[PDB]
Amino acid sequence: DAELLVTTRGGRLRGIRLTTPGGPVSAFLGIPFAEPPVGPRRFRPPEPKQPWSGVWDATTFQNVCYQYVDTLYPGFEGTEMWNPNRNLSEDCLYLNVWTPYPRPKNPAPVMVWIYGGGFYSGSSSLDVYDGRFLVRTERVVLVSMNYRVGAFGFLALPGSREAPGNVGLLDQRLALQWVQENIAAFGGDPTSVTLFGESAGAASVGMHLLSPPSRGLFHRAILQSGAPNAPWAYVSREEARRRALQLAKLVGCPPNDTELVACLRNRPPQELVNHEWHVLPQESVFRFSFVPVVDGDFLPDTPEALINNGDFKGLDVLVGVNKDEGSYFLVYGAPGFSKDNESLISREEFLEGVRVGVPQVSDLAAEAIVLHYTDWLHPEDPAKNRDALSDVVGDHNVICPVAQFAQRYAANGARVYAYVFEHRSSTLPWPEWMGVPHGYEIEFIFGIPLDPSRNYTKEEKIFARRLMRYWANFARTGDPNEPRPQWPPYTADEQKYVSLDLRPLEVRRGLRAQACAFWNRFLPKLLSA
Amino acid sequence: AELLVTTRGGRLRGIRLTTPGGPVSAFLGIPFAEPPVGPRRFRPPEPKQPWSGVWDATTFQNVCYQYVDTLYPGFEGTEMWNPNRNLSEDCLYLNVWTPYPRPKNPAPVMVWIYGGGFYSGSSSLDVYDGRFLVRTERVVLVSMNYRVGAFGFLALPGSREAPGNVGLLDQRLALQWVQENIAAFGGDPTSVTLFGESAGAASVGMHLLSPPSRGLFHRAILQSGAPNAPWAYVSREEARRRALQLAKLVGCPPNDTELVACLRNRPPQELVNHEWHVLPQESVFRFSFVPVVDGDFLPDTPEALINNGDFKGLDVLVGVNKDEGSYFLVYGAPGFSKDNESLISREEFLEGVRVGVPQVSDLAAEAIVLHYTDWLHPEDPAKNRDALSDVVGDHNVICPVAQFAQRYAANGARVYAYVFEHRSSTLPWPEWMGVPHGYEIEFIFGIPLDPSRNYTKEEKIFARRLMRYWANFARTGDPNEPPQWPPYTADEQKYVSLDLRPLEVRRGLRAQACAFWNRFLPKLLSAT
Repeated sequence: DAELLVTTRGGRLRGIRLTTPGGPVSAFLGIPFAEPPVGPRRFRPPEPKQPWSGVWDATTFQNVCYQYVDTLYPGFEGTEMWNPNRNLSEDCLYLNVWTPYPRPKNPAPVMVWIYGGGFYSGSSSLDVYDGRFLVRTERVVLVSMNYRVGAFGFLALPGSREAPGNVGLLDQRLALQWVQENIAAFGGDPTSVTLFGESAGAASVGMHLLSPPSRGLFHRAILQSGAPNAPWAYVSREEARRRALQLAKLVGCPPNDTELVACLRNRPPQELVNHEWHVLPQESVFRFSFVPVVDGDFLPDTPEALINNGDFKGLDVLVGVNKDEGSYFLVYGAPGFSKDNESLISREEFLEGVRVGVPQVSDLAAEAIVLHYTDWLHPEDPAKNRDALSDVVGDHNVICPVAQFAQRYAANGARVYAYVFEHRSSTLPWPEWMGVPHGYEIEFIFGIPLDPSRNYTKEEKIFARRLMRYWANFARTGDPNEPRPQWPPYTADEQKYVSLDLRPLEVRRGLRAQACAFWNRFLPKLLSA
Repeated sequence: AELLVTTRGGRLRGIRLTTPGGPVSAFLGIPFAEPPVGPRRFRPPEPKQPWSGVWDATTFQNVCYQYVDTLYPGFEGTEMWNPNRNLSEDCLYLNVWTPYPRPKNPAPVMVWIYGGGFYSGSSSLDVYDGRFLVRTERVVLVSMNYRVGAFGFLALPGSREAPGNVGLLDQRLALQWVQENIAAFGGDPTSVTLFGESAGAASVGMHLLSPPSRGLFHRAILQSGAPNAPWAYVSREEARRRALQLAKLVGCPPNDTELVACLRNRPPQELVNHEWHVLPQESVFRFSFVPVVDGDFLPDTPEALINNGDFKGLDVLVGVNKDEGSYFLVYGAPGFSKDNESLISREEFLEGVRVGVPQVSDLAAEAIVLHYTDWLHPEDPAKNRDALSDVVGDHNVICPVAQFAQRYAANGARVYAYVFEHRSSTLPWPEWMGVPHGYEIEFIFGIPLDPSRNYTKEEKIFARRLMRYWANFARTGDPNEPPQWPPYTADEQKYVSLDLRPLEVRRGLRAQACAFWNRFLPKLLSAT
């Protein structure tokens, strides 16, 4: 029990010793940081956890936020590894701290992880977010939190104090405040807190960078396969009101804001979850019903606006994407697409999938996309058509928003390091044609290959330690390099970025510059006319 | 004799010309039409009535009244295209070159239609000298003057006083004269290969698309032009707008009968002096009086016609030069000039797009800028310079020829395609301009064989291959004889480069670029 009993503001905690081949770590799981956002507190901001008295057992993970369970491929590891692995509940606002045993002599750098899941899903408890290996290897203190999702975390009737929007992000913020007030007791350094996250976790990290009351709560950021300025990452006041009303309709509520929210509040959570997807405007991929909302408080303006107008001198940021960001999403409703075969689509299906992958744009905009993503010597090649829709969805949802994010952060004074991740896990359950899909760098960052119970290769263990080292070097100093092949900063002029895989770092220039010119310069002029 | 030949119009006398390969008999200045003068200005041409006696044909005749280029006075690069004989409306003469002695058997015939944007040109230019091609390949060559400018293409559609397209009818009539007479010069009326460059190529295409030109030739060769090019033709409404503007510029009052009457009484120089100023904007690669879509010579727009398959499926050989656009840019694009590297600024690139692609929406300019920027390096002057040269040359020459070649191949025609990449040793234009529009002609015409000129040993060898390619196409429809030049097909799109090195096969003529101009851009324009 040495170093397993720790006192925090809320009270005494009991942790548990976790083991790794490189030695032990002290974990404190299921630490409450808010009063449960239950009953009358549904859709409300979170309130700090009142002091429990005595000793709170922190040896197990806690309930996961009520959320949709993916059923596309029941039993498949490639999807189920993202599904909840604990009982579902609204009583879900708990966080986790892993620290080395013994705790370092000197206050150690803190990494704070924010999971993705399109703001509709996720949990800090997934096998793939296990913090033991980063902590043991790099002697970092690591935190993660559950945050509400779906309607529970992002349904908004903007203007109301009863459903103001963005409460899932406020969940994250309150966790960050808990860290400032408490990680020292775990050996963590509150003056060196690096947020990192993936997809929606990465968009969440973007928003903390831009939300004024979050900015004194961390120092450096990392955004993996996501940006706050992506077309799926946020929604206007009006569109969030329309979707809220539509869920209220779908769960049986009659057709002011007070009585509407009261009705939402008396329905059971399963019922909210049952209807979530049908509030969207068209069948589509890469869109999610309840996402942050531009409320004029947490986000004083659109992310595009706030990034353009922001000063970022002496902020260090690290961002990137995987080689094949679009592929995963295509099996969720693009015709001709499956995990179970090479998904060699026809041309008609390609033409169709453009309207799913990029929903709610003019037929003229579709015409423009089709033009850009067609090899005009070989427009009928099924393979080329499959890969091109992948690029369309990849570029539009992940790569181009990250490229703009990066150009703008450098321009407005940030040191930026940027990567593309190009190693396909030896153990990957998805077929060859999906390439290095979205989400599949995370297990290398978290050092899962070091798990003896799993079956990665010698080289994959070496590669994970490189990545953990880059990420932890960034966290310590804002620079992922040490004396002894350099990762150079991304500037707006040269646009350097690096490929990460088994081979050494290779420096390249320009994250799909031609294609992102299309999404970022031209297409907004077309729609706007 | 050898030089006294009888034709339907009467007897001619020609002149023996000498080459290093031996002699040729050339008959220059043969009238094929009544002078299109006075009440005949703007009118269809009428066949030349039999003259009596012997018409001396040893001498090139007058050139159609036309604008004289004054951009760079005395520069061989511009002056070689300028008129080299006295100007006149009495300019409807054609020229025949045949071997000395004549061929034992009926020879293939090649008929040349000069370019010049339909505003300029003449058969008498040094560079269209037929003597080397005739000698070297035992081919009979014809070229005609045809009316340019307002004289050949001003139209008040509907009227019989100025119906449109008379420059083209001049060409048709010449082709008819070839049917009726090249036998007398040793040529074979059943093997007439039509070829031309720029506007001349567009012209050739218009004849392939025009029912009334139907049994007048058997194969065709379009160099650096296509009838479906956006400079090549104009609508009735636009032609009418422009003929009215010309009338106003020459002082006529603002009933087609009276307007043309007034246009007829002004002198030709007065028409030429106001010619550029009828164009809707300041631009490059636009010409004022061009073919009009009349429902007669052109039943419809050339686009509609090829897209519909309305054409003679003749064998064709078509191609372009490596830097089609560069020449035109010095004619009004800011920052351009033959006297430096023309390292334009980016603001100069953006204005340049409006000049090079005139009269399109703001949004369409945006789409062009998008496609023709390297976005890694949008500030490099060299790249911006070369990129505007691609914009201009793709829109006006290359993509129209590609669409022309796709549509011809899809409807069963044998199509050969080339990109010509040899920059002449003697080229007066700066490097930067690369291998510009027009600078393949000297090679096709075998000019390097002229001992008084300064071409390389390799250049003469090159020239012989090209005349060989062209002339094998003339005889057979196929330029090869026992490395292949393969047919261009709509699936594979194979074409060859032509320079010093042997043929290298390649695929798709700027396919990505031309998809922008041929598929995307029209859908955008018609949503505004």
